[PDB]
Amino acid sequence: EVQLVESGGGLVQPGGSLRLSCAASGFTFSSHDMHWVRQATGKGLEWVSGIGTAGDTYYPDSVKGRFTISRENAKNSLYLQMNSLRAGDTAVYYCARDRYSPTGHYYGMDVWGQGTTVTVSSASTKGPSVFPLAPSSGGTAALGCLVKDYFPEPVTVSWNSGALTSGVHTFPAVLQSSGLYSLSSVVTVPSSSLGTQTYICNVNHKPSNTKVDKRVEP
Amino acid sequence: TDIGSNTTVKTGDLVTYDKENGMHKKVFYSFIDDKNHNKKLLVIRTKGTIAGQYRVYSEEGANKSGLAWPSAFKVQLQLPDNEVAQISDYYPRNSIDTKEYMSTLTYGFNGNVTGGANVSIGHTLKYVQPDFKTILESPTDKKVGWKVIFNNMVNQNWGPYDRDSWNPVYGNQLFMKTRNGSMKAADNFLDPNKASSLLSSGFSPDFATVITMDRKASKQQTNIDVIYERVRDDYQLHWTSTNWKGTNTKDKWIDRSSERYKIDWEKEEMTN
Amino acid sequence: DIQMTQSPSTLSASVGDRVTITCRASQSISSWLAWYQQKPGKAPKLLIYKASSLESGVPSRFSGSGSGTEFTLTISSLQPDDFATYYCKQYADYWTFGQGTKVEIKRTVAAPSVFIFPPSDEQLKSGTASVVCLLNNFYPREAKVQWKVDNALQSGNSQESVTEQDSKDSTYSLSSTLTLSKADYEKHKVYACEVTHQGLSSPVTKSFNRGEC
Repeated sequence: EVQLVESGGGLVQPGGSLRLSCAASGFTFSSHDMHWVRQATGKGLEWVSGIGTAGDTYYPDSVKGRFTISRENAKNSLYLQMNSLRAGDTAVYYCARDRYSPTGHYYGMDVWGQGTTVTVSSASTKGPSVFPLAPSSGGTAALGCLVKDYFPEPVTVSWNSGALTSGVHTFPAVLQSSGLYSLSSVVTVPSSSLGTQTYICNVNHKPSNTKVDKRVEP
Repeated sequence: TDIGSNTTVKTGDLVTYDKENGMHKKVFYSFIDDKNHNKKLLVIRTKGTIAGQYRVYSEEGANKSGLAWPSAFKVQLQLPDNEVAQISDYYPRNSIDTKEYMSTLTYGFNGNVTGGANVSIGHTLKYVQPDFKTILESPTDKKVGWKVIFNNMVNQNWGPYDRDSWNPVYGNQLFMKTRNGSMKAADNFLDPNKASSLLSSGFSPDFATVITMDRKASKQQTNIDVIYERVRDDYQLHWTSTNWKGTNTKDKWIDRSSERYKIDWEKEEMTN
Repeated sequence: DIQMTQSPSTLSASVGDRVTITCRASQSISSWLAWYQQKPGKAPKLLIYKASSLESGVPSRFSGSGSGTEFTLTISSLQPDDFATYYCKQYADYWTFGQGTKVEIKRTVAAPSVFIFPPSDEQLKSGTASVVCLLNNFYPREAKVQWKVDNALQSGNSQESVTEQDSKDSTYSLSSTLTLSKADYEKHKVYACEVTHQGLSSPVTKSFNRGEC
């Protein structure tokens, strides 16, 4: 089976450097052009750099002079050296293989990896403050948790351990101007269950070993 | 009394050089008069050479230049519609993918020509088409044709390219000499002695077509047009500022050399 | 520096529909254009090359057309598997992707339920104060949320966040969060969230007073 596996990447200060790599398996690596392509959260695919089967390298202006792509056929592996990183370079970075016909007709990027995330930022790793969003009632009722000021992604949120997974909406995080992420998680429930049934939101942030359980009450 | 075949074969040649189209038409003709058959055959063998004429055609400055090169060679025979005579066989009979074609043509006795009990007519067809194919153009009883079209070519141990190859950086690399050479564009084309000889020297057809005529026909004089064609592409090279990039424009020029020949079935002659 | 613009950016359709996406280049690219499909948290799949040629795996309901500057992708009879994002990519001169076009699921208009949540007492002890407006389970995605504190409309001191189509009911939900300093928060009586949406015959307002809270 044909496969590509990216690795490397994680937090980097703006101005800093970092090195992605891609292990290729199940085909003759040396005989394909290869690419890096990136995608920032919520945004489109952006071509980042390419390398020909002969080791000739190709770059768009957005990264020219900052990134270098490389090849090492003996180790069936592709590399990306990223220098002078900036907030704008924050994204998931994929590895992709070109395929051609026997007579040099170009089909396209035929096979892709799973990606590896790069985050470029001044923010120091920090666990979230968690505040309740107390319910008033309106037929049914809404309640939630405000998961505020954490870095980097992700946080996981659950309700009553595994138990309450119906009517739940955990919103996509937002990068505040401070450099930290904020998010809310909400549920709707019967207004009749508010005086009886207890609601705890369980927030977990691995990058800081922060774990928090929060009682939401009227 | 005579127990041999009862067939005679009369063979001649018409040769014309068309200077302007770089074509050396060499036509052999052979009348087959099997006196035991109500019809009378003619074999027209089309040989000669269509020059390739692989040459720098255009130069827009140091940074752009176009190269005219031969993408196909054609030979076509056509009887007019009012003519009584008909096409009854042709060679090759079908497309040909091998690098060489060869067939020895014999007469098998009932207006039949094949490629023991046979009359040799003295024709062994032979030609070569390195990097090209032969396609037979829909034959009828008044028209037949072969086209010998470009198909495929390695370029200095780089992957076969063809007329539609595309690379997002170098474009079509068919006759690209170098990707980054600092020569001018007119100097950056592949030396033609690295490609098929069809591009440099050219193509030497060797096709045959057999025409039949009823003896009982008041008009015993047939006209026929023979066309030799060369179709050229325009392979362009330009500097992108960090490398050479090639483009190929299909079928931009067609050079065509036509002649009407007069067939006299009583004299068994064919004149220019 | 060949720009590629796809359009529309979002389109909604139901199964069976015949959808068409358009891609435009800022200069000629002949027929050197490809199309990709991408789904959430997965890698793209190649669909079409040379503007109309189908990649081997790909179902024949996909098809493409165009030359020069304008190109279209067309799904003759949309299937459940086809709701996704689609990207065109030029390869006449290096590689450039278009911005993408999301093909979403069409369903009937549905009004949001609107809840408002005052800032927690814990957060107030901190220093900032965050007031949250939730619009829950609505269609279509267009909605306006205005913040009013003592009836003064509010400058950009609030952020919104939106879910993708719920897998169960194909609706969206949205949060809008208004962040103030405790200083400012304590300076005004009434806080109100004003919502406007096709499924509501008038703007709904949810509000509260700091006083008795």
